[PDB]
Amino acid sequence: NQQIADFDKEKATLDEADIDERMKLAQAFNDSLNNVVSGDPWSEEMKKKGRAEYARMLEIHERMGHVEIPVIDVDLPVYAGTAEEVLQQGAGHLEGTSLPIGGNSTHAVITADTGLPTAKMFTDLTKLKVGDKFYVHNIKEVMAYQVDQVKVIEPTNFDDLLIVPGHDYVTLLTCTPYMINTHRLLVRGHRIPYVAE
Repeated sequence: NQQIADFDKEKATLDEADIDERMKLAQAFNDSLNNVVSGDPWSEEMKKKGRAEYARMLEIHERMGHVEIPVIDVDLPVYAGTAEEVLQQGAGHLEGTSLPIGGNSTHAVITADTGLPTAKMFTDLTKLKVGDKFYVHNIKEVMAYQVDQVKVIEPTNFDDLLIVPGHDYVTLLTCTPYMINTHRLLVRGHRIPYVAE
C-alpha cells in the first residue's frame, strides 16, 4: 500500500546514471550467479538467517520491487532473502535464484506466506491459472509474466526452481495444501512483451 507507493515514487526520481549503475551491478550478479537454491524458506535453518546483503543494488529502502497480480488483487513488496522477518513483511526473493530483472536464461523465485490471519500474502495464489498475468516491478521497469505451469512439489525438491536455459521465468512460491502446508505450490510465468501505460 504505502510501501508500494513509496517504492514507485522514489523510483521515478532516480537519475538515469544511478539506474544504469544499479542495473550494471544486478546484471553482473545474474551473469555470475551460482544457481543453487539456498533452501526451503520455512525450514528452521532458513527462518533464522541473518541480513541479506546480496541485492542492495536493486533496493530502495530495503525493497527490491513489488509483484502485482491483478486477478487476485495482490501487490506485494519483495525483499532480499527469505528469513522470518522478511516473510512477516512481504515477499522474499529466494537466494540462489536470478535477481528479478529478467533476461534470456533467467529464473527468479519470489516466495510468500499463505493462510495467515494477519496479512493475506499469497493466500489466494491458489486461484491463479495458466494464462494469468503478473507484473514484476523493479527500479528500471515493469516486467510482464504469463503463467505457463502450476505444480506441487515436496519442499526440498528444487529442480523446478533453477534456470531453464533460453527462457525467462519467475516462479511465485507458497505452501500447500490449504492449512496443511506440507508441500509447495509453484506458479511459474514466462516473460512476455509489455509496455506500461
